[PDB]
Amino acid sequence: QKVNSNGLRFGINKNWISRWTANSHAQTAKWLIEDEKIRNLFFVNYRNAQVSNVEIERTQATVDVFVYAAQPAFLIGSENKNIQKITKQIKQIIGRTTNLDLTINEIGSPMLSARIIARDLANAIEARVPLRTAMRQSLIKVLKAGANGIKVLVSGRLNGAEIARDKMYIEGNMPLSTLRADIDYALEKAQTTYGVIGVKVWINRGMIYTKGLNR
Amino acid sequence: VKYPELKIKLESYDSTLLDLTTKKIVEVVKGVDVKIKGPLPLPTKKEVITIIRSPHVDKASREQFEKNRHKRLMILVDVNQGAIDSLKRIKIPVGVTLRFS
Amino acid sequence: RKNRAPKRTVLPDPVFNNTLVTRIINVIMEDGKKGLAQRILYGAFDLIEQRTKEKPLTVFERAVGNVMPRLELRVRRIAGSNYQVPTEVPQDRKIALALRWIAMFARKRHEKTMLEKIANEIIDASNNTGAAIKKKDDTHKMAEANKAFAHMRW
Amino acid sequence: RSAKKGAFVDAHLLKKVIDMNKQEKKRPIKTWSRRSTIFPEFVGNTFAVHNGKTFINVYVTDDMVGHKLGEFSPTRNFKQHTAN
Amino acid sequence: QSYYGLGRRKSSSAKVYLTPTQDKGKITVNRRDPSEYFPNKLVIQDMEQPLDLTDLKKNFDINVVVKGGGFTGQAGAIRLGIVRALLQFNPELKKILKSKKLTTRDKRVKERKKFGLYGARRAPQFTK
Amino acid sequence: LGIDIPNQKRIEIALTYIFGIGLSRSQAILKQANINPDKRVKDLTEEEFVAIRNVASAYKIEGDLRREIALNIKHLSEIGAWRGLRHRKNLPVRGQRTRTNARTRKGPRKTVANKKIE
Amino acid sequence: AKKSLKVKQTRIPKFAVRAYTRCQRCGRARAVLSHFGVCRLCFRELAYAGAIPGVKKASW
RNA sequence: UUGUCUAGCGAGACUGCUAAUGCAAAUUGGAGGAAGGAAGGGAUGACGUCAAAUCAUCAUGCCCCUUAUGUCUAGGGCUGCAAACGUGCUACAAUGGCCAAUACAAACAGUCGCCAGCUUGUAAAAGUGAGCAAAUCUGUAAAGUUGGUCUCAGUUCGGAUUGAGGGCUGCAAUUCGUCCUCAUGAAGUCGGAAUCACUAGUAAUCGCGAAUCAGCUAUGUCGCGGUGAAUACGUUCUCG
RNA sequence: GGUACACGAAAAACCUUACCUAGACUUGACAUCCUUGGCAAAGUUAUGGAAACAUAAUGCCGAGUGACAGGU
Repeated sequence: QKVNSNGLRFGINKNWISRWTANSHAQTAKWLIEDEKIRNLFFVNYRNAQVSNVEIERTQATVDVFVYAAQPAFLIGSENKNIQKITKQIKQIIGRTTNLDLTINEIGSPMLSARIIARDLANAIEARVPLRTAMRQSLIKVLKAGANGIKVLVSGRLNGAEIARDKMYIEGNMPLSTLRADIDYALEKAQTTYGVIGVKVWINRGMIYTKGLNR
Repeated sequence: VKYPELKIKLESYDSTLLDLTTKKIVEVVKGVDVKIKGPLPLPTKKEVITIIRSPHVDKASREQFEKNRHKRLMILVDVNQGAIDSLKRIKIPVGVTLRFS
Repeated sequence: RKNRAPKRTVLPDPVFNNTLVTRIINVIMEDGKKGLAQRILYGAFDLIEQRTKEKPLTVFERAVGNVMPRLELRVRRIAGSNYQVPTEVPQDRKIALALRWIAMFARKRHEKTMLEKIANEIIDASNNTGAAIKKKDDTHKMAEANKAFAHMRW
Repeated sequence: RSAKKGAFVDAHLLKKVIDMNKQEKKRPIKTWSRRSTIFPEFVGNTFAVHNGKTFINVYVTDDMVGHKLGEFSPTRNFKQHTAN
Repeated sequence: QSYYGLGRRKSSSAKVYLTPTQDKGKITVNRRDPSEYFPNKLVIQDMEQPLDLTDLKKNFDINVVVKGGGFTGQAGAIRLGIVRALLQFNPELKKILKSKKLTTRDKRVKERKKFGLYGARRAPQFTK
Repeated sequence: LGIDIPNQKRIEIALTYIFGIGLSRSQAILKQANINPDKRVKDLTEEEFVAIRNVASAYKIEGDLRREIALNIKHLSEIGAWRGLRHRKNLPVRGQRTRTNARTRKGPRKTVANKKIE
Repeated sequence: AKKSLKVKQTRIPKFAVRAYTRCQRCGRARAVLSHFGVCRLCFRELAYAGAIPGVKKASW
């Protein structure tokens, strides 16, 4: 079908999820096989964290895991129990050879990000929720909270029928023909008792032409 | 002094991110020391990763992701104490890796 | 339905000063090289003044002027017994067809080293002995043979 | 050939063939592989080699120094061509 | 006056120094003979074409250093360099050298070879 | 020993046809035996022809070459073995496919219709 | 046999002829990248998510 | 006989101003200019079409074994062969072939490697001896070209294939990595009904590196390139 | 046929691999929990074997028991 914006207009306009580099076939294998697990865990284990994006920051066996979240208290928490829990989890998933020093930072109106919307929609789908009402509420919450037009499509089973007829939403200006529009994208896989349902959301962060690279 | 003529190459995965570090080195090295070689671009020995789209038959259309291993050579010809003090504490962005002698 | 497109003609061969020369060099193209067909054409001219003596420039321009065709035939069919209808073409395709004819009748032959065979081929095509002039005569004579079907043009 | 450790045997197929060649010619041994480099010290005996199937006993010969055991074990069969 | 140009035809890179001095205009491409650098074919005069339009081998001494291209590739490199130095002499002759298609780079270079395109543009086929 | 063939090309090239002496060992002879190239020359000297047929035998005798080849073919085909088995059927033995290939030993093509299904 | 693939990657008793590299998440050493230790489409979706250094659609 | 260079940006190219047409928009010409008007390539692939491909990323709904379809080492096939599509290479040759040398990169890879230069060699290579985590040090860049020959031959095309013996890596190289000293000169001397890709670096074509790989009968392909045209009237056949 | 083929495959000595025959393996080869510690066993060189598989042998590190892990 259509291309995904988070790979189309990426690398020139949007900041990387993982900022690291190295020479060829020396040590990039471990880093690339390691960053994905942490990225997936930050959305699966900490569902309530509401991470707009995790900034993986690796340079010669040291990682500075940054998080952009609406409230630090999701991962910082009261009495610093959330911070120690997340630090120990990421340390056990990263080993003792790499420091963590993770930080959580506020991001301006995180609803203009796609990862949280995709993850929450997947959790709703795999929780056996009415798809119509859940999609309506997600669209309302993502349009009302200060974000521009949205482009949501849920493919797979529609909880009873319409398997090959994916429910695709189109709101506001969503030009994939544009190459600088800050159309953030994220795909997620809901593991429900009907298999896996794929949710993809394009969210407009405001046109990114001549806007730089920082997310 | 303090390891003179320290050949510090810089390589990154982003285009502007590495030239930014090179310019930061060339500007921070001045004001405390003069006549230092600045931006010295290299062939930037990158690699191209060709990946197919479908999990099944496709080879006439397999797009490439470009882990562009850029490369800028930074050579200090005047290695006064302030120049290399700034050099060792350039504090490049984390996406930048320095090969220093 | 695409229409008239901006076809481009590259700079002439700057060792003989003729665009037809470079077109011939780039139509008999083997292995992709022009340093190849340039040597081919130079040796062909050398053997031309060796056997069947004639000035390369005059003979080349005469061949270019003469071997060009007159019209083209478009295939037309309705129910059965398909036929041809005359049509006019710009001279660019005429000299292109001359290029293709020379390449096809030169690159393939026995009768050893290619130098003398291509020299003989171009000389025969030049002096109106049938190697490409026969096609020009036929396409004129073809229109008056199937004129009963040529008239049926829409 | 291999030309770099190209005359190596796993030292466990080698033991049985060394013993059996020197008894008189004893054929059956439970040394099944394709890695036994042929040397003139293995003459007269057969190996229960692995053709991708059960241990088939094939008569090994020793003429080359780089050719190997599986040279004597069949691994592919004829076409047995059919008209349709 | 010495003119400095840019020769990058066929993904090349060249320095030229056009000096209209008493020198005839010897083409010193990488400091070796053109007989081995180039064939004696159209290329041996394709290299001199910029001189051919500037009083061939009687003016504009061509001190040219190059890297990039083959035999006609290097000739094209020096050609673009010489014509661009001529343009640098006076920023008004770009129009008249545009017609010859030597300067005003027509981008004639083996473009980015695509995935699935074997001749760098040829698709396998419309497979039956 | 060997078959004497006249030359229209150089001597090495005339040797390329005969069995046991090919394009490369005759090249070695030509670079080592100081053989005059044949510029439209039928032959420099006849007496050397058969002599050349022996000099390449310094590397490996052509008769010995063919004798060893045939002896290995028969030995490794008669006994239980693989290389001789694939050689006797006239198919490639050094790992060349036969699905749409290996027909360099099967002849150009022997078209026979195969099984068709609905 | 995804477990078999990874275990055959890891365990080597005394024969290092069984050497190769593969993805530690989904195996499939066919079309793997020893540069990145990962298969093809998983790499592609990871880069689409933006978690891979250098992400663009055939920019050359 | 260095500010090309490599990589970033700015000016710029954006109908900018003029004339013209077009009720509009929009288009053509002319200046500066890299291009005069989406500037050549790539990406950008909309509802849905084939209920196309995939349970083979993975997740798995369902259907399937569990002290056993899990795991496993070892070995073998995945290069079988009468056969038929398709990709290229490579040739059907003298534009070339073999022999020796030569110029060039865009670049990319390389510290069981790349190896300069050098010794042996008809070599996969046997090694001496700098340098390089990589514009240095290297990977023949070659085709092109230079000099001899070949006189259009089943050919000095084409290296396909196979055996006597070795070489790179890897416990093991026969099968299934491989190539070479030596052998071979297959088929194919221009390709049927029927067609596709391909419009300025396009096809065609020749190279350097590499993806998996311990290593590779990838000649390929993937990236970068080197040589390098023509046509495109027009929808008449034609197809979406 | 489009919607597959120098394809998914960007490598076929075994691995890569999915089958093949040859060997053990029974919470099992790996793995969550139960269970037991400071000396604990993946892999080691001989060694039947081709190697698991028992070994003599070593790493703040691990074995068995039923629930379970695994599935190109």
